[PDB]
Amino acid sequence: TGRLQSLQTYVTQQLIRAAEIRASANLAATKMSECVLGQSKRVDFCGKGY
Amino acid sequence: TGRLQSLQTYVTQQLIRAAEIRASANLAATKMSECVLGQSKRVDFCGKGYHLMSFPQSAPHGVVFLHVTYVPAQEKNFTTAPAICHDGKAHFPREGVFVSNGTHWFVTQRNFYEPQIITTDNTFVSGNCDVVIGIVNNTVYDPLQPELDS
Amino acid sequence: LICAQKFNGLTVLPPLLTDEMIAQYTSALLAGTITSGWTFGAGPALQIPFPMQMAYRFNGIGVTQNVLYENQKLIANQFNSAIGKIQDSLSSTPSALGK
Amino acid sequence: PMQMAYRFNGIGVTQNVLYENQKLIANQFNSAIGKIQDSLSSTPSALGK
Amino acid sequence: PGTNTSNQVAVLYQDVNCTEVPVAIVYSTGSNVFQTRAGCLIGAEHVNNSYECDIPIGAGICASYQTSQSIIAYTMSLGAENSVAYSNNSIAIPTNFTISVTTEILPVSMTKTSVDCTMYICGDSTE
Ligand SMILES: *[C@@H]1O[C@H](CO)[C@@H](O[C@@H]2O[C@H](CO)[C@@H](O)[C@H](O)[C@H]2NC(C)=O)[C@H](O)[C@H]1NC(C)=O
Ligand SMILES: *[C@@H]1O[C@H](CO)[C@@H](O)[C@H](O)[C@H]1NC(C)=O
Ligand SMILES: *[C@@H]1O[C@H](CO)[C@@H](O)[C@H](O)[C@H]1NC(C)=O
Ligand SMILES: *[C@@H]1O[C@H](CO)[C@@H](O)[C@H](O)[C@H]1NC(C)=O
Ligand SMILES: *[C@@H]1O[C@H](CO)[C@@H](O)[C@H](O)[C@H]1NC(C)=O
Ligand SMILES: *[C@@H]1O[C@H](CO)[C@@H](O)[C@H](O)[C@H]1NC(C)=O
Ligand SMILES: *[C@@H]1O[C@H](CO)[C@@H](O)[C@H](O)[C@H]1NC(C)=O
Repeated sequence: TGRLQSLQTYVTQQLIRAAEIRASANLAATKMSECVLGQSKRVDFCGKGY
Repeated sequence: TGRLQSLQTYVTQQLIRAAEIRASANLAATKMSECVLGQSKRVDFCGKGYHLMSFPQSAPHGVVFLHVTYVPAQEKNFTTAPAICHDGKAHFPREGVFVSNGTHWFVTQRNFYEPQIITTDNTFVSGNCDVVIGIVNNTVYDPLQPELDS
Repeated sequence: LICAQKFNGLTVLPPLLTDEMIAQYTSALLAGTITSGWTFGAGPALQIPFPMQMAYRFNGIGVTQNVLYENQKLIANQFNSAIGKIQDSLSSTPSALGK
Repeated sequence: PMQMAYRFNGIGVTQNVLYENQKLIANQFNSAIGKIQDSLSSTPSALGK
Repeated sequence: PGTNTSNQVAVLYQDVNCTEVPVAIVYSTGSNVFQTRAGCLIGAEHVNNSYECDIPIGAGICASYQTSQSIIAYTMSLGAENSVAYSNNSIAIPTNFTISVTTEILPVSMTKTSVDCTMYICGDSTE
């Protein structure tokens, strides 16, 4: 019972961390596709300034 | 105790899945509001390539977008030069890049070959002709003075 | 993490992509960004020089291109010095990769 | 037609292209729609997501 | 591979030295034993050409089913090589276009589920 509880705790924490890393990866993908492959008129996205 | 444990396990998993579906729904909402209701200058967002518009379709627990994109196909070579000197003064193209096929020079837009003759309406001047590399001697026809004899 | 965890069921499946292939992808992206422009992200690519790429990029912030050609030498020196500054700051930073 | 004529103004090609190639563009768009219809009609697993 | 195509299966031992799989080991015979950083692969011959990935394995080794009829493993092909002739006095411009159309699929909502706690945990017992 105790070791099981430890397992679900660890799995839950890993799931959450996977969620944050997925969000960060999506943000990075958008950064790559909007900065590198072009020029983004947005500010504070492709660096500071024009 | 055991069945309870199963309950909070299932509830936690459902909560997480709700989080991912929330993120996906927000992304879809932004896609709908930025593609369909307008035209998005971003790339890799409203389809692959220069985007034109969209069309939504409903589906069980989801939506389907038909991005309509514009993609150039065939390619052609030309000889380029980023400036032109005519009478000791530099010239720069208004909204094209100076290309040529060898004997006559032309200015064109940058996504479809469409040459025109270069006149004052197509160029603007800045300084003299000892400032930058790539200068190519050329002549620019004047569409204003030679026409009026009287 | 050395061997105790590897000897209690805990395994570490290797990543699908090796470092060399990722480096090859980054090299490809750099090659496209340098010799092609933004075209290669939308199908077939176009070859086009570098100075007359920034000459068009400056058209995208609000300054006409004649600035670039009139300050080519200074801008080249500035960009090279900027790259060198990145190299040295990365070379002499204790904790810049917390993220 | 004078909506696409303005939309092409939004990628970097002036509208006179579209009015000079209206017929071809119409045929291409219709064929594209047909291609979507047939590819959707004859795909086993395209809705995994 | 798909049961429709065939029935030939191959086994993979995770991070077990192919030089020590004799300790580990109809498929235990040595027919075509390949070594990857992901482990020891038994039941598939090795091929040297380049193809797109169909079933990932590890360390870039991708396996596929191609015909007499057996399973192959190979180095994953990043793609066809291409080069572009950079030069400072040339320009390459398109002269014809193509209106393509592509489909994007987004989930929106899942099935609105509800659960009865007491019924599911106790049925119809007062105790
Ligand atoms: C480069 O293009 C120009 C523009 O068409 C060509 O100049 C004309 O070419 C046609 C046919 O070759 C002639 O009938 C005209 O007399 C040319 N001059 C003008 C002012 O129209 C030129 O020939 C092309 N050069 C090459 C090498 O293809
Ligand atoms: C275009 O010119 C380049 C040289 O600048 C050459 O390598 C290439 O083959 C040409 N493209 C053709 C002939 O289609
Ligand atoms: C362009 O013509 C001028 C004529 O005054 C000459 O001085 C200059 O050297 C020429 N530049 C060339 C041919 O690149
Ligand atoms: C696998 O066997 C080789 C035999 O040459 C040996 O050098 C290597 O250390 C072994 N790897 C292990 C035991 O992880
Ligand atoms: C594949 O390459 C290896 C590397 O030397 C070689 O030993 C083997 O014979 C090759 N198999 C072929 C060409 O079928
Ligand atoms: C770049 O342009 C210069 C013009 O000054 C020329 O001398 C050089 O050969 C060019 N580089 C090439 C063609 O690779
Ligand atoms: C452009 O592509 C269309 C598509 O088939 C074709 O009908 C037309 O002839 C092409 N124009 C050219 C190659 O100049």
